[PDB]
Formats: sequence, structure tokens, C-alpha cells
Amino acid sequence: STIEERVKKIIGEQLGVKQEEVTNNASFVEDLGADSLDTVELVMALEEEFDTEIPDEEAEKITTVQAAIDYINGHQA
Amino acid sequence: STIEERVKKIIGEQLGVKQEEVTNNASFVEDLGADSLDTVELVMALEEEFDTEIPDEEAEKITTVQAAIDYINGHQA
Amino acid sequence: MKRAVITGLGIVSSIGNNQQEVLASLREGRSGITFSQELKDSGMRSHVWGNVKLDTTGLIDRKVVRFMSDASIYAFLSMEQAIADAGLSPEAYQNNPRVGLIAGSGGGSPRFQVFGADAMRGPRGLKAVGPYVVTKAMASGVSACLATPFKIHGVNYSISSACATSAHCIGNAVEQIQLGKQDIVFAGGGEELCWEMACEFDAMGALSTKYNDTPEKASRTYDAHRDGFVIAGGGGMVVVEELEHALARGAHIYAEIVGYGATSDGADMVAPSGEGAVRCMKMAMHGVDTPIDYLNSHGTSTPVGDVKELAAIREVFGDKSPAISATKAMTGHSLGAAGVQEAIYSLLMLEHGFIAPSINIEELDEQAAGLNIVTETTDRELTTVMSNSFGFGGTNATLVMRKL
Amino acid sequence: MKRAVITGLGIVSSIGNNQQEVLASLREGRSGITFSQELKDSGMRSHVWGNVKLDTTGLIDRKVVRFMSDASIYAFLSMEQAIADAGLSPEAYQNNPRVGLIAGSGGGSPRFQVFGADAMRGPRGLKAVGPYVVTKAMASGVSACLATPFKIHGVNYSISSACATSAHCIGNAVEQIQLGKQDIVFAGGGEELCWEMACEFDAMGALSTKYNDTPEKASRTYDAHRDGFVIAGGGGMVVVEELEHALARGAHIYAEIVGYGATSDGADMVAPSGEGAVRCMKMAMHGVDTPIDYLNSHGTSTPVGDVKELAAIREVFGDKSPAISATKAMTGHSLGAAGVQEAIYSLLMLEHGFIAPSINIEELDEQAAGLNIVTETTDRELTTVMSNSFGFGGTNATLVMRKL
Repeated sequence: STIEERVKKIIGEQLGVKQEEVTNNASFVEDLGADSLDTVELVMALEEEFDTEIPDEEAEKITTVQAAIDYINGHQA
Repeated sequence: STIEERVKKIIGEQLGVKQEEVTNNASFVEDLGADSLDTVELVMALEEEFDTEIPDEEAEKITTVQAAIDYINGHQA
Repeated sequence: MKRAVITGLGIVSSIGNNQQEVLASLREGRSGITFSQELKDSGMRSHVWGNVKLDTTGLIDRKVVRFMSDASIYAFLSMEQAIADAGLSPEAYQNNPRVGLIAGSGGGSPRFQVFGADAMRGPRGLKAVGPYVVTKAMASGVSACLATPFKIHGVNYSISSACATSAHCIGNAVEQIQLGKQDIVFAGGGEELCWEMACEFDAMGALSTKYNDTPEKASRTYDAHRDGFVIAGGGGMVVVEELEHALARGAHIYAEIVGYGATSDGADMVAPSGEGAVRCMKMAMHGVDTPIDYLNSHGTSTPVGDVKELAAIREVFGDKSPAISATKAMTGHSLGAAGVQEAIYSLLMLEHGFIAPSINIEELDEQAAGLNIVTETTDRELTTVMSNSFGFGGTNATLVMRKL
Repeated sequence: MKRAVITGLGIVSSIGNNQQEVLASLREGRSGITFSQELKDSGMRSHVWGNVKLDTTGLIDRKVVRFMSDASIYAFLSMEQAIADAGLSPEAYQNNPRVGLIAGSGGGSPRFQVFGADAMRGPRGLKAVGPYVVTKAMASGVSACLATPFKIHGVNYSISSACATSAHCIGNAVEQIQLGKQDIVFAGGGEELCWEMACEFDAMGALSTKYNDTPEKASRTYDAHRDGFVIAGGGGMVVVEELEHALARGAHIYAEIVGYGATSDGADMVAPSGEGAVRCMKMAMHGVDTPIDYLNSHGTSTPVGDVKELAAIREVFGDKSPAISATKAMTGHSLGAAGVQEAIYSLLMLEHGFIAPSINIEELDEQAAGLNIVTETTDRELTTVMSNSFGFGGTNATLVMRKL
């Protein structure tokens, strides 16, 4: 699976939305119903899925599906 | 501090009695006020003091001070 | 004081995943006890349990289940069943200050309390713990995890009283109806099943260990060779409703709760005194002008516990011979879920006109002589039934239920 | 029905080990918060707590304390104080079916649950667990471990409702008196303090982390730069007594419990909706014909919680808000023990005629505008006081207490 597919799978599973509402410009909070606990676990779930460590300062900027894809794409090696 | 002296130390402090009540034929339940949970904890305390394991079939036989000294003496130190 | 009735129920137990499956098991005397590789692998001496035989994957929406331990999962599924069985729709019970929820567990979540500490001590620290451990592990997890998604606006809390937990939940719900404070209270409980919780009972010497090769024979209340209880998990929920409210909507009414006893032994921490149970049964029978036809005893299959309850029953009833059976010989002991599950078994016996058997009595204990202990499924028109629950700390609860 | 009064108090808290020590701390605005090496060493971000300043080692008889976790120990010491304060001899309250006990904790014992699992997984396995973990870790430990040694024969159970736990315990005790079922009910709670429990709140982002170098400034309810609550431990107990029973024995009466609210948000799992709190306060004021002179707010020092409570207070009271203070800025948040401790602080303010200060407000939150938040100790003749408690799962409790 591509990074985009894997990000969307994680977001869908975490937020309880079908891989169909998980469009690239969707905001976790404004569009996908994420609350403050969701935002904590979503960062953890992305860190686990892609075996990366996302600093708090960078995680606070990851508020949309595309921002998560962009971050993972830019932090492979 | 022989095996006999050590066994009586553990018993007296585990059951909260003066170190003169722990006569060799004193019963934990009949004389020293132990209940069924006290006897479980007392066996554990004897295992810790003497660094030996006491099997369940042999622990059930340890209901008197003499039974404790007899087992400990009969099984090294 | 208003009258309280039961208008719906739901159950997830070792002998069935709904009331139809449970009824069939009770009529057949079917055991819910199986061998547990998990208990054996943990290093325990007891290798048997009353497990819930249900794949719960996907049964609860993500935004709800993220907060839940297994006790809450079982209680939630039981509440869904009870809502449907009561004929209630969201416009009637949601966002309604007259509708409440009282449901508990005996121990929260040992599994998730241990998970949190293990995660904290691992290499990732706080980032491994995650944000959902408190609602899984807190003692009120069962009430919190249900009141929120079912949009409950009335009372919302848990009662905990060891193995009397969900019986006190029902009694407290009845009191809310009696005081006129609520029209409906969902009452019950749940309990997870795991080595994290079970191993501490083994360490006390309270669990059966001599029948691991024959799991369905391990739980054997009143048998001369009983050797401790068999641990179980599950959930149950009943809809407690004010009588005129139920009648006005044409509800199906299982029974009226005509008696509720709650007392304390003030004596031993882990063994019943008998004296508190006598007072508890007498309290629950006060003002009830019909005889007790059937008594579901607490009957855990421990050496000490079974004889004390038998003596209390003999003191309470003397001449009279209520039919008695211990359903835990079939089900195991579901701890905080036991009170509501046994109330439900008693309601099913009342509704369907039979007495479930007290199974695995190969040699009746000498202290049980003279009592009407039923060992084969027996059809009978019942009118009034009683269920007892007792817990560590000398806590007693009794419920009496009667046809309308 | 019957009327309920408080005739005795007992408390072990971060600001004092009895009611006299607490009274002095309240008048002085003294912080109970200290730096915790334990929390820091565990890997947490929050390094501050409201610890009980007492070594309880060896205080309670070995045969009683063997069953007890710290929550039970704190509640037990509080109960001894309350019995003495109420002037109750053993003959008056022991072995008495009309005397009960309703007391809880929010989470049982995370410490001893984790101990049990750690022991089981270590080299000695089951032989390292010992026989006392169930009574230490079960949710009803606080009621079980007290009802047994105090020889309680009436009601005996725990209510749990996260941080509303011991407020619901008091309210349910009042209901037992109102129902005519008990003449005295001891009501309260306890909570242990340990990294095993605290780390799961840090993992949610709920604890203060920016003030570890100035621990007494970390808890700062209604301040614009608050950043989470400060966890605390301790216990409290009150003697709830039927009015004619108290008058007939010449008891000292602190106050009558004239209102008790218990509601549910049915909304968010960890943030209050405000709507449920409005209904809870209105329920507690029903039939109360005097104004609220002082409100002890729940006031946790979280960003989200403080604003929701301020909005609820403004909706209930409008332009006539009572004097308000949040004692948790001094004490920290003792979780299941908070409700009874805050009821006790409110009763001391009522009895001694003063309002304790809401400390550490360097800049008042915008949402508090127009409310009478008291920030300096103020002598005032009070007649009617209110105390709010809220918990996870959307659970709300309110108590209103009034002089006779």
C-alpha cells in the first residue's frame, strides 16, 4: 500500500469513518469529528504505522489528511 | 539464630504475638489467632526467610510451630 | 412510594449471548464452563472459567468502544438488548431527565490498569499509554461508558459491593423509582474475564483447582467435594420502570420488584457470617404477602460459603420449603455481573414457569439436609421468586420479584 | 419525609490531618501541593501532587490493615475522627441494623492491581501475590474494609462516579435516611496517590506540567494560565443522621442536607457539557427557600472544565451569583475523595463563618466576568452553602447544606 492509502486507513479506523469520507483536504476536527483525545491517539497511530517519531511541535501542525501524508512523505529517510 | 529460632521469629511477627507465645506445639489457628488467610501469608513469609519453596501438599501440613521447624530442618535451611 | 417493575432485560453470559440462549441453557442444565489456556499459561492452579462465547468485533461503534473495557462492552451489549426488549426508542429514553442508569463492576479493569503501568514502564513511556486508560480502568467505567452514548440525562453512577454489585444496582434503581425521582432506570453491571483479575482469587485459595480435566464438573455448589468457585465474566441489564408509566405505554412487564434487602455482617472480611444474610432476606420479604416459591441462592461452590448460606436459609424459612437452586453450578461466578445475571435467570424462571436445576451434586452436603434443593429441571407455575447475593466485606443484597 | 443532618466530620487531606489542621489551612490560603520525586521518576511530565503528610505505617491494627489499600486507610482514619466528633460510643453505632456505611473510591487500587500482576509474572508466580490483593484492589475496598472492623450492620456498599464519587455517597446516605431505612449512615470516600494511577491522567493531557518548579502555583483554578489539575490523595467521612435521632441524643449538628442533585450529561465522555451541571444545581436547589451564600465549585484547574462550570454557574444564578471559591487551588484534586472533602471544607466555612480564598488567580479568566470569585479569606455569616462535583462519563452531583 502507498503512504496515502495507509494514512487514510489509519485515520478512518481511528475516527470511525469509512475510507471514503477520508478525503485529502479533510480536517480531523472540523470534518471528521475528531476530539481532543482522538488527536492524541491519531498521532500515536501514525507513529506506529510508519515507525516514526513525530515531535509535539510538528504534530500540532498535522490537522488535515494531506498534512499527515505530507509529513510522512517528507520523513522517510 | 538456629532454624528453630528463625521459624519462631517469622511466626511471632506475622501473627502479631509476643515472642514467648510461640511454643513448639502452639497451633497457628487454635493458639495464635490465625485465620485461613493468615496461614497463606505465613507460609510465604517462611519461604522468603529460608529461601525455599514449600509445595501445596506440604504447606497444608504446616499448621503448628513444630510442623514448620520440622519441614525447614528436613529441607536443608 | 411508587411501584417498580421490570420491563426489559438483556444478558451476555457464559450460558448464552441473549435471553433466548440463556433460557435454553437453564432448561437443559447446560454448563458454560470451559478449560482456559490463558489461566493455565499465567501460572494459576485453576484452569477453568465461565467465558463469554461471542466475537464482539465490530458490534460497537469506534467512537464509543474506544473508551471501554470488556466489562463495559458486555454491559453495553446487554443494555442494547434490554432497550429493544423493553420496546423503547430514543425519543422516549434519550435526553430525558427522568431516565437514569445505575450499573457497576466489581473491579473496574485489572487488565487495563496493568496495561497502563506496563506501557508507562516500557521504552515509549506516556506515548504508549494513550488517552483511553482512565475510562477503561476507573471503577465507574460501566456507568460512564453507557450513560454517555445512550444520552442518559438522569441519575448516572455505579454501585460496587464485590459480588453483590449489580444486585445493589438494581435495588438502588428501584429506590429511585420509589422516591419518584426517575421513571426508568437501566440497572445492571459487567465484569471482564482475565488472568490479571483471576490470579488474585487463586492466591487467596478461593478458586476450584481439582477439576481442571473435567471443566463442566468444577462448579458444584452444595456438593460434598466442592473446592472453590469458578470465575466467569459477562454482563446484564434490566429496565426498572415505574408501574403506571409502564402500564400507560402497554409495556411488557416481567415482574414487580416487591422486596429489596441490603445489610452488612460487621464480622469477617471474606467469609459470610450468616446473621447478616438472615436479616437481608427478612428485610426483602417484609410486607410480601405471598410465599417465596423459588430462591436462587448465591451458592458459589466454596466450602465455607455454601454451608453458611444453607444455615441462613434454614433459619429464615424453617418449616416452609422454597425450591432452591444455585445457577452458578452452570454459569460460574461473574463477580460484579452476578447479581443482575441471577436476577435475570430468576425472571426467566418466573416468566417461563420452571425451576432451573442445581447441577453437579453427586453427594449432597450433610448441612443441606431437609432443604428443597432442585437438581432436575422442573416445570412449575411460580409467582414469587428471590435472589441472594453476598460479597467480600460482609455485604448482602436480596431481591424479591413477583408477578403482577 | 425524614430530614438528614451532619453530626460529625473526619478528614485526612493534603492541607491537614484533621478538621482543625484543615481549618487553619483554609483560613490561611495554604497550599498542600509539593514536588513528587515519585511522579518524576516514573517518566511523567507532571511532577507535583497533593500528598497526605502523614506516615500511616503501623497506625491501624495489623489484623485490620492487612486488607487495606491507601484509599481505605485514609477513609478509616477519617471515620475514626467522624465517630469521635459525633460523640458515638461503640454501643451506639456497632452491631446496629439502623446504622450503615456508603463510601467509595474512584479507582480502587491501581498500585495493588499492578503489584499483583507484577508478582504473578515474577519468579515466584502465584506464591508472590499473597492473599490480600482482592480486598485492596476491588472497587468496594473502601466500604468493605471499614464496615467490617466498625461492626456495621445496616447498608454497606460503595458508590463510584469518577470525581463525583463521594458526593454521590453522601447523597445516597441522605436518601437512606429519607426513606426511613437508616438512622445513621457514615458517608465518604478515599483515594490513594501513586504514579500507577497518575500516569494515565498525564497520558490524557489532563495534569499540570508547566509549574513543576513552583509546586504551590500549579493548581490555579480560573486563572488564565492554568494548565491542568494537580492530582491528590486522602480521605473524608461525614456522619449523616436522621434529624429527630440527632436531636434526641443531644448531638452537635453542623448543617442539614437540604438539597441533593444527581444528573447526567449524555454528551462528552471527559468534558462537561455545562447543561447537565445546570440541571444538577437546579435539582439541589429545589424546595430550598434561602439563597446560596457560598458555592464551593468543582474547579479542577483544567482549561476546558473551568470554563464550562463558570458558564453553568452564570446560567443558574445570572447577576446574583453566590460567593464562589475553588478549594482545589490549595488542595489539588483527590478524585474519589474530593466530594466529601469539599463538603467538609464547606461545612467548616458554614460553622466558622468565613469563605476560603480561591488562590493563585493572577489573571482571572474572561469567562468568569461578573461572578463573585473570592480570592482573599473573608469573614461572613453564612447560612446556605452549595458544593459541586462532576466526573468523567458526564456524571454530576450537587449538595446544598444549611444551618438549622
